[PDB]
Amino acid sequence: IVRPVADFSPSLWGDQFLSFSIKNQVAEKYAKEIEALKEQTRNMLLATGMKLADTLNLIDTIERLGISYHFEKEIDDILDQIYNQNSNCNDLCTSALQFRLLRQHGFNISPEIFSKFQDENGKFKESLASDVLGLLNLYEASHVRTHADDILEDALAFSTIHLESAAPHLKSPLREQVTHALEQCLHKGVPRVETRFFISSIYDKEQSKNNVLLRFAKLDFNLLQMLHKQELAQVSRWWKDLDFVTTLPYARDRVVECYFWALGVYFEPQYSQARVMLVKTISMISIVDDTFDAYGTVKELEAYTDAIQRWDINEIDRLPDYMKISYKAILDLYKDYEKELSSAGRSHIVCHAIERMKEVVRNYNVESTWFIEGYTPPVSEYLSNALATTTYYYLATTSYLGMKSATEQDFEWLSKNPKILEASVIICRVIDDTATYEVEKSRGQIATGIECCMRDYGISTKEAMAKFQNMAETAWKDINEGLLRPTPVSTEFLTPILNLARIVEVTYIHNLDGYTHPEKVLKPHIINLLVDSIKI
Repeated sequence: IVRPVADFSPSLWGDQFLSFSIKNQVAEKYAKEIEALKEQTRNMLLATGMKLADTLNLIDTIERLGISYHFEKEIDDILDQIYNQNSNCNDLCTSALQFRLLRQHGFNISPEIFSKFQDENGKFKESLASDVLGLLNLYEASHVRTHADDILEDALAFSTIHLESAAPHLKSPLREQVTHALEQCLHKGVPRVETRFFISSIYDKEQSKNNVLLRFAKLDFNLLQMLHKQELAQVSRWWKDLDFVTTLPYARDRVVECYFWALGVYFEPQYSQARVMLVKTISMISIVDDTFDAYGTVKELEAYTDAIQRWDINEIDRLPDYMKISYKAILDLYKDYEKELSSAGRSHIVCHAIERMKEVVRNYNVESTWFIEGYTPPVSEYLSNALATTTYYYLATTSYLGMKSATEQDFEWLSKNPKILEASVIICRVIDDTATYEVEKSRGQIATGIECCMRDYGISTKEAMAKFQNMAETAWKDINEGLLRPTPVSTEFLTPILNLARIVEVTYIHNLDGYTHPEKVLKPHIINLLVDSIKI
């Protein structure tokens, strides 16, 4: 058997993450001061007799600074009051901020709040074009709409064209904020990534900044970063000890990039165990992917798929030596999960992740069959197979394992493929398909998404990519609707699914595959979140 030649770039990080020794004197000093600053900030939130505009701005600033996870109760109480008082008598800036903050927190505020800013045709009044702070907040709001919000159909186009026009003459750091916003909206960004930018590039440079909030945000970011580096060091040692870098050299070595994905799903300290479990799964399923895509023969892949369905160490002998390596590591990993969840009495929930893993591998094997046979399915059949091979049903299920408050009922809801999950999966599928079309096309893949779409509808590549872009827009509207109260499960279990969709948008920005090619997209983010501290 002549296997194909290896083409993936090596890990660009070497061993720089493998050892991190926390300085306990500094961590304890930071924690002590943060406790003091946390209370000052709580009192700012609970202050009586604030005007609406000032209250919304305080909440928005605390959220962008990345410290709102300390004040979930206080912020919820305030927005719930604002929602029920239903105030509709403010300028564009305050109205658009009100709309976005309420919708992001699940309060279904009516979009009729914008009618006073439009003419008889439902088009925004052009006289608003000189109000830059109003336009910026309208721009950010336009990204949180559902299918019931067609009154906002024009908001993105209107605000974009006039912010573009105004930007070159704005003072700093407003100019940098507007420019950044036009490249990456707040609602679809990765929270730690957006926070790092706002703290260092914008708030640190505002003349009017609150010194208490800024010091709090810097110390908190840097203290959480120490924990993230300990976790990554622990995961790096785990990866090193497995040594797939030398025994399975055909596969991508990307454990740092996998950790960035897990950090995007949740960053808070209470999800430390969940992050470490999630990153080990992403790493391991990535090995399996490479095995199907660029090494194993048709016959070997059939054996691998059947052995996964049986999930039994007795099956290893049916497999080639190199496949024995990964099969045993997979079975071991889930045994580790069961043991790790044992003192909390939650060992039994591991089977949910295992069943989603079997589904991914079955569909990998179908994808391989289609390739060898030269089959181009209709779009409906393509999607019935290819949605699972995003791995996103599996990752969402895995993200719940280390969450102590997740119950059997939560897994039951997820297992039925609810709408919000189906939407996040669709976004991953169609964005990856648009980004990777030309590459896979040169490698002879006749069953690529854009290809199936062109043959099915009988349209051009350009038209097919546009149809896929519409599918993604429909899916974002479905995610936004899925966050609205009453929710079918706690909001705690919805945010990971939203954050999986945000990771798609950030990774394939400017239409390029960032995970296989971390140099352009992901490398700057990894440096800013895991190498460089914020200077105080």
